[PDB]
Amino acid sequence: SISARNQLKGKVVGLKKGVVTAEVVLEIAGGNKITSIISLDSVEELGVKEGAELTAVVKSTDVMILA
Amino acid sequence: SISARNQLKGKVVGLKKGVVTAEVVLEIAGGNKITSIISLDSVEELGVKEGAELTAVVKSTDVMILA
Amino acid sequence: SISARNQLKGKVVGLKKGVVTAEVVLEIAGGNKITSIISLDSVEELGVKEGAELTAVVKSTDVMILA
Amino acid sequence: SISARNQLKGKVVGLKKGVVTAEVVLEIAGGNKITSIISLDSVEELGVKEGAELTAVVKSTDVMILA
Amino acid sequence: SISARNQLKGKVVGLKKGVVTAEVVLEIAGGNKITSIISLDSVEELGVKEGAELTAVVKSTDVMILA
Amino acid sequence: SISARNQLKGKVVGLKKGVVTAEVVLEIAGGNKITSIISLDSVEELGVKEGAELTAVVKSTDVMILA
Ligand SMILES: [Cl-]
Ligand SMILES: [Cl-]
Ligand SMILES: [Cl-]
Ligand SMILES: [Cl-]
Ligand SMILES: [Cl-]
Ligand SMILES: [Cl-]
Ligand SMILES: [Cl-]
Ligand SMILES: [Cl-]
Ligand SMILES: [Cl-]
Ligand SMILES: [Mg+2]
Ligand SMILES: [Mg+2]
Repeated sequence: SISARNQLKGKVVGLKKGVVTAEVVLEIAGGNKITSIISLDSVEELGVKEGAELTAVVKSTDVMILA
Repeated sequence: SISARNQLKGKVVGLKKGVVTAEVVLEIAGGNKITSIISLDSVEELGVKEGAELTAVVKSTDVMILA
Repeated sequence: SISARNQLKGKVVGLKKGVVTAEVVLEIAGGNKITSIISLDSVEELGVKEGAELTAVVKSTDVMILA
Repeated sequence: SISARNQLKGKVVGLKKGVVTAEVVLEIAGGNKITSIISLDSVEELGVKEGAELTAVVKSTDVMILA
Repeated sequence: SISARNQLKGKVVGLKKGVVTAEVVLEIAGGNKITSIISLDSVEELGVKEGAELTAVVKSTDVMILA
Repeated sequence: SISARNQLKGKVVGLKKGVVTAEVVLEIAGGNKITSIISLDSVEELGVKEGAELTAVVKSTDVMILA
């Protein structure tokens, strides 16, 4: 459990591993998708796998707002 | 359109203006909220106000995963 | 057409595809080069290729200022 | 030198100070402008003021592409 | 349990509040200091104050290398 | 030499090269580790290698604070 303001729970629906990074796609409430690129080491350490229930976290200063 | 893979449509449910930045809270589908800190100039340009329909845009490399 | 304050129009002069990401190099006005690392999926979806006229976009909070 | 691939020399054409941050607008070559939100402490350390010659530094993973 | 590979424990040695954000300086092990600009909301939720033990969390793609 | 507020000197203890990016792990004072993902081009241009003494740099707005 953490205090971060932006926490979106979802289910992993896609995982593509590279050499240094990995792309994780999560389906969140309503069904919308969140895509994350993290280190491959983290995928392994956190045991990220298709179907896993995980949470996407984003610092507020990284959220752009467009029309 | 734009390369950022996370484009979440939502409505403004919170707005706090500073002098250089502003904090905007959007309610997206499924009831999740996402908070953004952006420049006050962008707030003015988009006419951000309570109820406005806007899009939160996040690069995949800015999304962390919490297990 | 977007409202983002930082928009730099340029021509793709370099493209290197990885497994998860891709590196895109744009020559902007005057000749300055801008390098972007985006997801490979975006390269494909946006149809990014050598010679294409595209625009680089950057959130203001990601711009460091040095001497 | 530094790893950030985007190092854009420019002159300060806009400056707005907050208490924690500041907004700095640089005019780079070819007439493009780039806006940055940085800590007020950095503004003071660099002596940021209108006309100052500074460098905007952006990591490639923070550059989005708009097609 | 979070993917960000940089998790640096430290104590608060500086705190400056704005209206939307706050600047927090943490002294980590070995005497290094790290400065963060975060939302004022987070400062209040974590009870940030001088001496507080907190963790600075940084995504690997946000770390530049200077040679 | 640069003015950036966050500069953490360290020794490269890990290096993994991908096609577009590379993962650099630095042991900083106290012995703790900082992980950076930069472009492969930069590794080559800066001559980054195991054992090298380098400095990690982070913009303050990219530093999240957690309990
Ligand atoms: Cl895979
Ligand atoms: Cl993206
Ligand atoms: Cl911004
Ligand atoms: Cl290629
Ligand atoms: Cl870079
Ligand atoms: Cl900053
Ligand atoms: Cl990371
Ligand atoms: Cl924040
Ligand atoms: Cl290697
Ligand atoms: Mg980033
Ligand atoms: Mg950022």
